[PDB]
Amino acid sequence: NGLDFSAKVIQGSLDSLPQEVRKFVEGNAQLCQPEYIHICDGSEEEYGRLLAHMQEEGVIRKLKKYDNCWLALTDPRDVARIESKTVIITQEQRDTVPIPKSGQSQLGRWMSEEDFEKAFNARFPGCMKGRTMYVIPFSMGPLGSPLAKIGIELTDSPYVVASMRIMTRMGTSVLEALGDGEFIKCLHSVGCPLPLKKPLVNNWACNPELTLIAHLPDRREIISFGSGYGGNSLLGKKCFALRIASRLAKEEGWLAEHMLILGITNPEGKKKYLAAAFPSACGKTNLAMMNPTLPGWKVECVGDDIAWMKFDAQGNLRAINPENGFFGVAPGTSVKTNPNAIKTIQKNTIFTNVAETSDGGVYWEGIDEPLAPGVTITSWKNKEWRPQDEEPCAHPNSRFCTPASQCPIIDPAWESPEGVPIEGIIFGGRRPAGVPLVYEALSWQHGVFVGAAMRSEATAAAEHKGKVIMRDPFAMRPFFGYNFGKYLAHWLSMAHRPAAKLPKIFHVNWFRKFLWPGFGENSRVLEWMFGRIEGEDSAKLTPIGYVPKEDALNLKGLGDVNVEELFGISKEFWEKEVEEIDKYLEDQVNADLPYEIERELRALKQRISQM
Ligand SMILES: Nc1nc2c(ncn2[C@@H]2O[C@H](COP(=O)(O)OP(=O)(O)O)[C@@H](O)[C@H]2O)c(=O)[nH]1
Ligand SMILES: [Mn+2]
Ligand SMILES: [Mn+2]
Ligand SMILES: [Mn+2]
Ligand code: NA
Repeated sequence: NGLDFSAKVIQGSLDSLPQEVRKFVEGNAQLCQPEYIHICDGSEEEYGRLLAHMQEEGVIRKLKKYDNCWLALTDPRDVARIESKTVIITQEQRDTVPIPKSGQSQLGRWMSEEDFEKAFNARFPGCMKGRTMYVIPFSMGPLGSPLAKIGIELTDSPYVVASMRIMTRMGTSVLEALGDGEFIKCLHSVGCPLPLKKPLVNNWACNPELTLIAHLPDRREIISFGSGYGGNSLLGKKCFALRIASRLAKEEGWLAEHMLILGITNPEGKKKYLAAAFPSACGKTNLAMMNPTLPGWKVECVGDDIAWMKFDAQGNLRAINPENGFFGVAPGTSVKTNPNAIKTIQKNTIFTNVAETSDGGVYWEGIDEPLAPGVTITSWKNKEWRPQDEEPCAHPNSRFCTPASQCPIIDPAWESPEGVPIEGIIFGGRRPAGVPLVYEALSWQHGVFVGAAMRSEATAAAEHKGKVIMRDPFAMRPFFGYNFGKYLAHWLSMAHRPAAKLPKIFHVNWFRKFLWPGFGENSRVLEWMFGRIEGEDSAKLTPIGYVPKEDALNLKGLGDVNVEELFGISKEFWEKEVEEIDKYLEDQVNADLPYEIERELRALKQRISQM
């Protein structure tokens, strides 16, 4: 009877699969030994029954206050991305990360093919025993689009299948769009075959000790073991659309970036599109769907996390959002801070590690909504919670997984397969001191240097504690698919291609100490950027780049804001900054640092010495 798993197919048919899709499914069905195989069709009925099954299994809880919303609570050991267990396999180490002068590289983690094979054999054989292998055909980008890249995710987590339905275009239509074309091979398992050898915490299957998120770009495979958290288990998102995609992008002449895409319209009706790279949990989602406080202005959301970008024939940098939803940080989200998000997350939305009110609603730190007297709160740890306990009701990296199409200000061209023309790129992070509210790069090369110099306080999105200022060039430290030096060269090369309308490059700091209220008020910084792209004489030259002139920023309704402190450029801070950037780039980028980046470093060092 061959290696035929037709007898265990519980939805769909192996005969209906493309030739190479069948081999991929059956080959891993042989390795992983699932009891059932569920080929996903992506239908509403499948989604409802999947949620009902998880509810019956005690995996998720229904939120009775809302329209088809659900709550998952995880094992506390499996709450975020884990960079130290995140690896890229290549033949040569140099292709994946530059060879550092000292210790280990901070720009990724390389693992040899031999090392990974042994790790792979220690984990995956029989790992799905007693479980259903779900087969997820998903499209990153819109269905039909020649830009879109299709993947097949195999997983034993129904939480992953439900989340992938939101975060990607998922179903039978993807298999029909694929045919005998190429697809990314995504393999995932929580790593707890039945019968369970280890006790199960919060009904959340996971394997912390053996957690491993591997990328094999040469083989076009993503292999992920042990973790159910979205960043580690939704393999279309970070693993494919940043790590695997950024390498493909380098090879084919496009860009895959950790960037929101937004459209901003002035009072007249003139529209511009901006992209912005901030590190995980440093303000992308809130900016991408902001409610602008300036009257007449209008922000619209194309995407909040991943941008795929390429020059068209006319020289416009065209961006698309390859995702289908927002996997956004929960705490802080309110009608004050992010009202467009709240209109999105009230239906067809899955929440993870947030608190639950007794009347079937969600709760977290900074929700800015006092409860009725008598309404009690169950925490993310499934305990009865009160502020007398010093612990927060929701985990810091708790999430909502919501459809993008439900955003009130979703851009009418967000599914356009030609993309939206980018006229501005914004870099930034959490710098509590020294860095101005906004500056503008002097050229493309300086702009690329500014991206490379980026630093930001650590967040709960990965394993890093203490709120320490880490290096995060382009907000891509955890996501480089290949050598960062080559990545810099790829970016710099975009200046050389004829007729290229290069976006203006800016750097922002919302988080200086906060000296700036942020959220909707950042529309004032976006106004200045809008004008500078138009070419208004609203900029003053400083050593670090152009800053807004006196009376350039609309601060009407904000006379209290200290402009001197917020835009202060200290020689003492900045001569220290360039020294720290020098040592980092030499240590970590080393022989693969392009000359032009070193020239901008020497030029910035020079300008600071003249202060
Ligand atoms: N102070 C301040 N906080 C912000 C701002 N934008 C977002 N945040 C907060 O920082 C966290 C991350 O924001 P988010 O937009 O979700 O970051 P993302 O993960 O990069 O999309 C949330 O808890 C927000 O409340 C801002 O402009 N100022
Ligand atoms: Mn992100
Ligand atoms: Mn986000
Ligand atoms: Mn050049
Ligand atoms: Na659970």
